[PDB]
Amino acid sequence: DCRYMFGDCEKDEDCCKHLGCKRKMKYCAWDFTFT
Repeated sequence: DCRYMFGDCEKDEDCCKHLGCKRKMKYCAWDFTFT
């Protein structure tokens, strides 16, 4: 299943679709895009 916020991620696919992967934190954030 997907990972929600603070869950580990390689790519955004690892995270839920309500989220995005922060490669800086290696965890899913609510977005991946820097904004």
